[PDB]
Amino acid sequence: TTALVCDNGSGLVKAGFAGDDAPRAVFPSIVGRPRHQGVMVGMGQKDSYVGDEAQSKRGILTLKYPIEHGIITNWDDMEKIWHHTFYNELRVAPEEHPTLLTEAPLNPKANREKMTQIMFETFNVPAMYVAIQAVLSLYASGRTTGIVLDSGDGVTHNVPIYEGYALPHAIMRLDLAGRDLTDYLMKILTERGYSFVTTAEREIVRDIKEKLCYVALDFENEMATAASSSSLEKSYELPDGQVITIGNERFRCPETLFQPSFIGMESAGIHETTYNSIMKCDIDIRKDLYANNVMSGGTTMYPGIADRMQKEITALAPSTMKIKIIAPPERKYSVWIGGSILASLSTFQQMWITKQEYDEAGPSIVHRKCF
Amino acid sequence: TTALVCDNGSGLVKAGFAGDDAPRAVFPSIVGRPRHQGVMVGMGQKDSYVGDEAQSKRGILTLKYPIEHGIITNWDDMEKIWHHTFYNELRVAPEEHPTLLTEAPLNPKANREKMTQIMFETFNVPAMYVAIQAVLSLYASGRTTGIVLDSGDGVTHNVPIYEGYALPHAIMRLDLAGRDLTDYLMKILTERGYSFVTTAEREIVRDIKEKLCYVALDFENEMATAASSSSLEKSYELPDGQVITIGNERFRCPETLFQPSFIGMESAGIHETTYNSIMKCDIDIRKDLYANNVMSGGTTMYPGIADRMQKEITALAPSTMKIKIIAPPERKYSVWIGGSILASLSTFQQMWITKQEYDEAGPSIVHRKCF
Amino acid sequence: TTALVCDNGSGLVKAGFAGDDAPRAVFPSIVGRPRHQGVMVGMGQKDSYVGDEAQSKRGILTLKYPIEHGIITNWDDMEKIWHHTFYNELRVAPEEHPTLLTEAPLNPKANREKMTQIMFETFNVPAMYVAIQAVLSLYASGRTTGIVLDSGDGVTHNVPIYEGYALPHAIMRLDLAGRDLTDYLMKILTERGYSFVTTAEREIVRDIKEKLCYVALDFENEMATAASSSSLEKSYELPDGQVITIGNERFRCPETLFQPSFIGMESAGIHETTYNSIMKCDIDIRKDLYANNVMSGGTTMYPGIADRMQKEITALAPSTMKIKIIAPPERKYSVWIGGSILASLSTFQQMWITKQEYDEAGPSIVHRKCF
Amino acid sequence: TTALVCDNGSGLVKAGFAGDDAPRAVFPSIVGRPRHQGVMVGMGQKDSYVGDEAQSKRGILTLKYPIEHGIITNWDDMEKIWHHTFYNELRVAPEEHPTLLTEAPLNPKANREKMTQIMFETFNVPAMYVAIQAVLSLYASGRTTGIVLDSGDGVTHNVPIYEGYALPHAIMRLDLAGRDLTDYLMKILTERGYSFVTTAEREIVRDIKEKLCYVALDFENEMATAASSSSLEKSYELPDGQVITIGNERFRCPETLFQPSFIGMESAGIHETTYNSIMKCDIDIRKDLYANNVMSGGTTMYPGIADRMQKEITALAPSTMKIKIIAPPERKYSVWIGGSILASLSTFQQMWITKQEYDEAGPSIVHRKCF
Amino acid sequence: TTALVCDNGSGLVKAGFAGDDAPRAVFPSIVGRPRHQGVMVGMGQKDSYVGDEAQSKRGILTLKYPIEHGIITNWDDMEKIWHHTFYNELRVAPEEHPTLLTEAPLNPKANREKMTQIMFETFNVPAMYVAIQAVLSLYASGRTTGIVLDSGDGVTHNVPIYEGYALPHAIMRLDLAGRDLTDYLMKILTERGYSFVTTAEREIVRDIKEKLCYVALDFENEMATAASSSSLEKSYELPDGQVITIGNERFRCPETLFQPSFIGMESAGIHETTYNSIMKCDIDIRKDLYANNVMSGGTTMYPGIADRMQKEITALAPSTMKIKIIAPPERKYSVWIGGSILASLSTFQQMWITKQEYDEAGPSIVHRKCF
Ligand SMILES: C/C1=C\CC[C@H](C)OC(=O)C[C@H](c2ccc(O)cc2)NC(=O)[C@@H](Cc2c[nH]c3ccccc23)N(C)C(=O)[C@H](CCCCN)NC(=O)[C@@H](C)C1
Ligand SMILES: Nc1ncnc2c1ncn2[C@@H]1O[C@H](COP(=O)(O)OP(=O)(O)O)[C@@H](O)[C@H]1O
Ligand SMILES: Nc1ncnc2c1ncn2[C@@H]1O[C@H](COP(=O)(O)OP(=O)(O)O)[C@@H](O)[C@H]1O
Ligand SMILES: Nc1ncnc2c1ncn2[C@@H]1O[C@H](COP(=O)(O)OP(=O)(O)O)[C@@H](O)[C@H]1O
Ligand SMILES: Nc1ncnc2c1ncn2[C@@H]1O[C@H](COP(=O)(O)OP(=O)(O)O)[C@@H](O)[C@H]1O
Ligand SMILES: Nc1ncnc2c1ncn2[C@@H]1O[C@H](COP(=O)(O)OP(=O)(O)O)[C@@H](O)[C@H]1O
Ligand SMILES: [Mg+2]
Ligand SMILES: [Mg+2]
Ligand SMILES: [Mg+2]
Ligand SMILES: [Mg+2]
Ligand SMILES: [Mg+2]
Repeated sequence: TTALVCDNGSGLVKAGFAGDDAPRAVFPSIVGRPRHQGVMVGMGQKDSYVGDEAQSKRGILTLKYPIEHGIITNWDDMEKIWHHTFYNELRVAPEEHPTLLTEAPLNPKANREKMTQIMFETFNVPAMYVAIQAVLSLYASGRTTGIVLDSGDGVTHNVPIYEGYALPHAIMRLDLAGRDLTDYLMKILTERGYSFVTTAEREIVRDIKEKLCYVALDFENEMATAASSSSLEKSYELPDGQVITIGNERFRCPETLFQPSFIGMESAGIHETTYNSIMKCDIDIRKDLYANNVMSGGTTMYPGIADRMQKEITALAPSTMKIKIIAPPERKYSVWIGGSILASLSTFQQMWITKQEYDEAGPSIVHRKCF
Repeated sequence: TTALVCDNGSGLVKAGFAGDDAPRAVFPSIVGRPRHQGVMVGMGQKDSYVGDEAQSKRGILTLKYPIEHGIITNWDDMEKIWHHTFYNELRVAPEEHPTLLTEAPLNPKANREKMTQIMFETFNVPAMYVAIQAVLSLYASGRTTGIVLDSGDGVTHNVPIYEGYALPHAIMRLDLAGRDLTDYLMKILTERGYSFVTTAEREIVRDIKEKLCYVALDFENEMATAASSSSLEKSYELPDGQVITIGNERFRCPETLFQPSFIGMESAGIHETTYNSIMKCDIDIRKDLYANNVMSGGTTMYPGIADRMQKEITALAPSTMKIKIIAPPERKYSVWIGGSILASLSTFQQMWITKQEYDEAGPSIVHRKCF
Repeated sequence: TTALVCDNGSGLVKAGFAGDDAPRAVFPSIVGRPRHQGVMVGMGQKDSYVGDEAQSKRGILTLKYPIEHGIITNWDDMEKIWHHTFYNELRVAPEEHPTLLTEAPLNPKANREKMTQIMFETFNVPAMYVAIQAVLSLYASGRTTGIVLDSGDGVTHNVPIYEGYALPHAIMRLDLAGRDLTDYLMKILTERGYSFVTTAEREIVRDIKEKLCYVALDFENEMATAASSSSLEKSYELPDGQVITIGNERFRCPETLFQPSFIGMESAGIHETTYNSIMKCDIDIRKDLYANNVMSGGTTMYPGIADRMQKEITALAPSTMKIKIIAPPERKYSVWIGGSILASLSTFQQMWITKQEYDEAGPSIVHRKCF
Repeated sequence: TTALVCDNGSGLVKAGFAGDDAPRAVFPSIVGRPRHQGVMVGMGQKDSYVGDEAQSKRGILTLKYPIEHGIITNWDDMEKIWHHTFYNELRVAPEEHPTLLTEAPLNPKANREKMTQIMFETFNVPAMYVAIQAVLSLYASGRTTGIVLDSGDGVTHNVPIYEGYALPHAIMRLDLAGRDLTDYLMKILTERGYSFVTTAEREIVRDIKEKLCYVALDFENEMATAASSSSLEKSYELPDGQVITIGNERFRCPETLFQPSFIGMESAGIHETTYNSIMKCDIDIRKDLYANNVMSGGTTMYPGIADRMQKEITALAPSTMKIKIIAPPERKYSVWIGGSILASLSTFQQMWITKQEYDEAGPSIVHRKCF
Repeated sequence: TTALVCDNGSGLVKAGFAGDDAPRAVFPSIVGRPRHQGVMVGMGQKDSYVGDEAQSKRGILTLKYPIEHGIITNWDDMEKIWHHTFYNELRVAPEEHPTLLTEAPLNPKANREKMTQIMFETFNVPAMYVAIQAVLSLYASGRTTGIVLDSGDGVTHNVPIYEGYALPHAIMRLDLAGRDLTDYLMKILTERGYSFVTTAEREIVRDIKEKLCYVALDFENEMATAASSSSLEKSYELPDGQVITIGNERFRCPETLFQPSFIGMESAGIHETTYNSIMKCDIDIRKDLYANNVMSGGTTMYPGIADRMQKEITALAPSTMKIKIIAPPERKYSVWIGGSILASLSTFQQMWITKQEYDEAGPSIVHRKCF
């Protein structure tokens, strides 16, 4: 009846209905299991906990993420998350509405084929479609031309779009994402003697990162300042009441996005990746892509990311070029919003894969580009 | 028919039926034998006396405790106690009801294996189960999360439980218990010239301890006060009418629980043991364990123990943490009560070791964790 | 057939049959011999006289007591007494009934071994047993707990018994007895010019003591009163019609029992001896022993002994203790009665030393404690 | 003059001079203090005992380890150990030779900064350097490529090295180490009724572990065998002459290294940790790392560890890959030996931090990577 | 000037000067008073007699011991003994030398406080110290490690010492001592008809014990032998020329030390007490304590005590343990000798309580442990 929109982002499930300006259900993409004992099956105990349950009880659970680098590998856990998304969070049977899913570009074909099989055989979804997140993000901004840099939990990717058309030969993908920034920070923090090694401890570091980190406009000068100025340090209170101090780690973590070599990657930084995607595009397109660099995704939340990227692109770009970073306060939900918008358009209504077409055509249909 | 509950606590047998809010049979875990002469077997004399008999006639008997540090070592005497518990105190044949027994954690495997053999071969018990006392105590409070400090006659132990799950790597056990506090007091009292050296005299000191001792909130200031203030002294009338005066011994005895070094132990005090058990638990669990420290067992009867423990944990705990000591007027019977509750639950009804399963499986079955 | 009971008390033989509530034969334990001439063996004259004969003819006989301080030393005279007890007084052959004898505690082993040899070799007694008098006295009262103070002619002794058991480490024995009280009075009376130096004269003093003496409740005040009040004096008529006056000697004689130093002893008085025996007993026993101090034996006949002992024990005892003196009108025969009772019990019937066991085991059997 | 090499390993100090093929001074990293009384300061008594003294007198001392999980926390005790290492064991003044120290990777920066301050301000060391143990261990083997698994007393760590270069993004660290294996065994042994709770008792368990434990090649089959076969049990004689029997505990203890969940950890087993470190390395490096897995450190002493690790890596590794475990009889001293070798090289002679450079540069110099 | 050493042992005063290898003054701790008459104060008569006077005139005196179970209760008599020790036996004014006193462990605090008050207020002693006898005895042997069993007249005690340190939690005290052995023998001897009931008679029994008793290596076999062999009997000549025969009483008396139940005690025998004190000590200490069991005190004079104790400890000890009894010919004076040694050491010279410190600090100073 109303298209259902579900962004199976790494680390976070965002879902709601088309026409809604926000997801209704927002919870971690986490499935947890008991760590220290078995399940008291003859008593009030469960085999697994999901999303908010997984977080509330995280101190006794081993937590797993079914999605790694944007690819679903743990299909059983992925179904558990969907099972709750549909029946406990949105509380809607799948048989009632068509569903729009999202995906990072350049994944295994199997990832689409398996999501499709599940949505038609485990959940009886009337029709479905799987969209690229960068495209939806641009729909959310309302522009037809620009380059979208979606930097999430598992994948960072750049998809230039011009006058509504994709420029696929220029799509670039990095493995570096929020999951790695968290892991890097866990390692950085051992320098101050704070050792976080368990899964729940990983979740704490993630929370620290989210509240304390920022992007230095000038890393070296910020670091030189940090070396002597105590004004850089901030305290953080841990769940058990202990208090720790975070210093230059507040900006050394996100710096990884500009310098991937910090974690051993040969990868381009986000400002080099963006630049190269633009350079792979036609000379008469480049002007507009520089003019409209569009940010989206949770890692773009670090304060100052917009200014640092403006500086870096400007430095790489021709001196007579106008460079602008577009970074609305709603970047975190850009994909979800784009989903809601697209799902409600009369043009999109013609692109759905119905169950009947799927059953007759088979899995190859998921690679259909109807438009 | 009705599960029978029997807490074979060191120094005291507490038994009754499931569904009863109190034990029906409460008597000392003591077997006595004549000290000065043989048994007039051709006349009205016995070889041994048990429980109340052992106490009423204690002046002519050598008394023994079959349980040391929570471990049954004198199996013949243990059977004599059970023989009376079933046939003279509760006056029920074992063949009529299933029986729930209790145990301290981390004992020899043999202790469970031997109790089981006796309950199926000497007493024909239809089915049985042996539970950990800390767990039962938490059932009695009705909470699912908290740390239970059971401090009895032979063992003091700490078992953290979270959301119904055990956290076994954090179980801590101390040897210090009520039996040692009594022995320490017997030694302290020689300072005033009161020498208690026989077994019956030990029982008198135990009675003195029970009526006069308290926990100083501040040991050093209480002691400094005691040094000059006569208001600290209390009289006690001995069974033969002689009267003695007890001074600072009233609080020096229980202080041992906070300072085990007084009796030569390297052991943590009860407030350090509790704290460390909490620190061995996951950071996202610790908050609730601090919030709910649950006391149980006879040594927690000393007036003021709740306030002294509150002070000590608070001092060790983070300053932003909420610490609360839970110490109901019924702590002495918490294990028994938990026994009654568990025994009546439909979940527990599935966990019993039946005689038939025992006979086929053998003794290894006692280590079964059905739940 | 019927056990024969014979109490070979110093100075007096009391014998009868088990089941009889009184001895049938009561006569002095005295053997006399002619003093002034030889025996007219060719005429109607005897070599010796026994018991009543010894008393009726005492003015011409030297009289001897075969028992000194409870120990038989003159075995030939002891046999003469037994010879008459069996054949002239009870008129029963020893071969017809088993015999129960009595003894003071802590005597030479030989005393039991010799009585046994005589009873199996001179008198053909089927079986025998030698009992402690304090024990029999307690049987006579019917109590199982109490301390018995048997004060007879040759020995005074204290045997605490608790719940039917002996407490042998607390048995105390004094040499002071009725024989000494008589000798002391003979010496006191020389003060009034009445000199009694022969054996028959000793018997007269014994008779005077028996009729005139009493225990002062308060010796010093009684003596101070006696110093000026003629109401204290009593007359006594001697066998030859002469009349003498006895004054404060009436209470100075029995006072010796409270003050043994009057006759040169280091010994405890009877109230100190009783007290110390109780103090040597376990603290949880002492309460009952104070509650039941049981008197027996001929020296307890002095009027007022019960009240004086009540005063003295009360003074030594704790102020919150209940002290009671048990002193029935039948104290003089308590041992004999206890003998009759024990002899008739089915438990006692198993404890007898038979002649056959004696002949095979030898004399060591007399120290058997069958019970 | 000659570089001094000192491996401040947790639980054991190994020191000697560069060029020496073995440490000269090997003693426990233990500082002990009197447990039952104060120090008789006016007599022949000490405040503390160190190393061998701490062990010889351990029955009266509380013993402490200044190093926990590879981190020095008790700096005063650490200086006492160094004080003896230099003046009593090696008997060399620090002013005479430069010193090479060792460290686990990923520690607090402060650990290096504090060791440096002590070595320049308390001990006047001419120059110093602090090396990573895994690196030294590889120098000891003589290889330039391989992965080193150093498993000691407080830390287990994996540092892949390729063609002389570190691959730091793949360094993995576990908390599980010999100290935990000992604690686990102390808990396992309560099953047989052997309770070790004091510090000296901990040292006994450590000795038991060292002589009796081995790694099962197949844990489940070894355990199933142990269940019925008495050939598994071994006796051990305790210091006081008592004898105890150890059964399957001989292999259940070291099994923890393959299954850390036995002690509540979420940690990878040693064979998973090694495997993952290799997988984090470049695909063209992995082949050599599989070929050369190098073991070092005291926990690798358990007999059979080499074969069990060979089995586990082989199972995880590709089937066409050659996997080899390198485990020389000298693994226990690999770090010390590597120290001696490096210290004598002409390349290393250029890397020393001199006192003068330290005084001018300050503590940040300890993080210098001169090479 | 020279420390004075005075061992106020129960029943015997041993005193001399530090540096002397023997006491100069050795006499009974006895105060006697006239028994049969008053004091002829207008003639050559005294109110009391002390020590040797008390013994020479014992037949007319009641003798008292001011010390019972190691505790001074008759303070007036204690001063009379000290009065003679200082002025008639050593003939030294107390004002001239500092004095070292001895004490049994675990006495009333008052015993030290009162001895101190007397030594500073009745006798003007410059300085004093009160030492534990077990400690001094070990000084006399010259060992620093061993367990000392001091068995004297009123108290038997066991104080383990390791490497010069006390292990106070393992101090054990028995009431059984030489005074009880004497009383038991007085009771045993009534079996042969020898009744000793006065105080002087007690002294005779003490002399008999000292010359005739021995410890059976094997009590039951010695007793079985004694039952038929006349070679066991020995004669003894009494002060009045009468001769008595002592048989198995020669070994039944000292047997009490191994079997305290003979006199009604629940107490451990001396070999059980020693064993338990060792078992209460740390496992790494026990080996040396078994190796060095040190005997001291007058009751260890019975011939054969060393061999019987060797047998008993060996039987209780582990079979691989080396057990040795140390029992020099000088055991009787070990405490005195240790006193002389300690008193002369430069370390001890710092531990004295001076009169000035006492006057300012008050009685609590007597519990000072300066060392
Ligand atoms: C915030 C946080 C910890 C800090 C607690 C407190 C507020 O601060 C300190 O006290 C710092 C203080 C400090 C000590 C010394 C110094 O030279 C400089 C610093 N660190 C230590 O003791 C460290 C030591 C440690 C253990 N393995 C490590 C691995 C790498 C680095 C350090 C460690 N230790 C006990 C923890 O990290 C523990 C447990 C880790 C192992 C679990 N298997 N971890 C936590 O609780 C988590 C939530 C992290
Ligand atoms: N303010 C913030 N700063 C840094 N990281 C953030 C912030 N907010 C969210 N994140 C990170 O973004 C990721 C989730 O955001 P999102 O892009 O929605 O993930 P996904 O699209 O994979 O669901 C997490 O890694 C989270 O820590
Ligand atoms: N009010 C009290 N104060 C101190 N100790 C007490 C008190 N009441 C009981 N106890 C002690 O508690 C012990 C018995 O209590 P309990 O915990 O039930 O023992 P158990 O569980 O071993 O049977 C005894 O050591 C007893 O002296
Ligand atoms: N009423 C009395 N007052 C004082 N003494 C008495 C009295 N009656 C008996 N006796 C004394 O008691 C002794 C005999 O009593 P008894 O106890 O039966 O002696 P035994 O038990 O030795 O045969 C004699 O010494 C006698 O004088
Ligand atoms: N044969 C062995 N088996 C098991 N553990 C051992 C063995 N030898 C030594 N160990 C353990 O190794 C640790 C000390 O070795 P080492 O690696 O040198 O420690 P560190 O490097 O921390 O000084 C201790 O925990 C010790 O018990
Ligand atoms: N050879 C011996 N055999 C048995 N007992 C002895 C011997 N010598 C002395 N005694 C006993 O030892 C006690 C006195 O010795 P001692 O230990 O010096 O006493 P104290 O230390 O109390 O002064 C007395 O009880 C005495 O009888
Ligand atoms: Mg996303
Ligand atoms: Mg209990
Ligand atoms: Mg009588
Ligand atoms: Mg190491
Ligand atoms: Mg002595």
